[PDB]
Amino acid sequence: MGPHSLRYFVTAVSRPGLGEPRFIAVGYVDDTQFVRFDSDADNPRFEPRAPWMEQEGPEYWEEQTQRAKSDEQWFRVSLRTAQRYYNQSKGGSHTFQRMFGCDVGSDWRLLRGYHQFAYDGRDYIALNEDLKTWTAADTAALITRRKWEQAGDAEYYRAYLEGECVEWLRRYLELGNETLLRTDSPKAHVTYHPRSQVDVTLRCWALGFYPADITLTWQLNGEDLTQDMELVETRPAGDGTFQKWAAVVVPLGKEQNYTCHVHHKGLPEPLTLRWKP
Amino acid sequence: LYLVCGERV
Amino acid sequence: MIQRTPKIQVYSRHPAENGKSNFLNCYVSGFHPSDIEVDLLKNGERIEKVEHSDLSFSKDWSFYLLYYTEFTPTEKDEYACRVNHVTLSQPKIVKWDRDM
Repeated sequence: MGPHSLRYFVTAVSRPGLGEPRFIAVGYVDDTQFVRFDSDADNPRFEPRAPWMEQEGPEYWEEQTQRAKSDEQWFRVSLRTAQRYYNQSKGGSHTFQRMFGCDVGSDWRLLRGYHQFAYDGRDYIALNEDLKTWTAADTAALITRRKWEQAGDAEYYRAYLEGECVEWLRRYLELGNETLLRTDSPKAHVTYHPRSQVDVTLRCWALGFYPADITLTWQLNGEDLTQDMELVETRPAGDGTFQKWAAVVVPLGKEQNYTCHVHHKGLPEPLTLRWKP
Repeated sequence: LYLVCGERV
Repeated sequence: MIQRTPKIQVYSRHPAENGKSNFLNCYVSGFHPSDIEVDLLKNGERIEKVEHSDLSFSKDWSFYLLYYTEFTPTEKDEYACRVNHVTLSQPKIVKWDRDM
């Protein structure tokens, strides 16, 4: 169940002189990468990055590649224009990033479409939520915005983001249903680490879970301790699942009073754990 | 399929 | 132009068990620009066959990558991740700790 997403993350980086720009596109369905294209392959092509994508035949891969190659060209041109907008010399490397895709509800209604850009690590221009106005981030992007308004391009994007994006997302979820339509609950436990003669650290672990969204919180009898925790960012295990931990320093003698609570799509009921070996 | 951009920047 | 210095986490795929095969991960995130050198170290020594994920980025446009390799941890061996990036005046080394 639940919402899903199809997203591409696209990066072009110039290389001063007579390398053409590196162009890289990666696709994800929810938290699972499924394709890539890299210009630095010696024969570059859209390629599957998940086994279930091998179900697509030669025409899919060819059509995807032609599209990537066309967009590669787009960035070669747009990198040159930006450099002129910002009066940058040819000595320097610069970076365009683009993301686009669709979020859909459980019912398959589009929830949100995206099409946006960053230049040299900051927002450049973004298609708004309405899928027809643009937010520009600086005076250079304003020039782009007026051009894309005159041209009516938002109509084209809107058409893709409604319709096509969603249709292809539905198809991927079907082709990949054994891995994409599956939830893996966190395997959770608490570890005990001596700190001082008065204190110890309790670390609550959440391991092997999918999808990546998760809440880990420590309490003391329904008193939230979230702002007293040490946390790490959710991290990939490398096998398609994720990891997280949250830790608290507690007095010797009182460890059992503290509870770690785990919320996750895979849990109908949140988990409550303690240091109780 | 992959969306090809329209007008350039 | 925005520059962002990488965050680094070094950790194993599964809980470490001395003498049991596993994967050592170095997850590098929140950086810009994308140009970056990462290697995995065993006893200060660079490990030969390390792989990494395809370049991607987060909602704030900062990049992330997972570097990884098969390994078999033992009681005696030390592992680490060494990272170099334009934002770092010298490479940053983060040691693997089994409990983090």
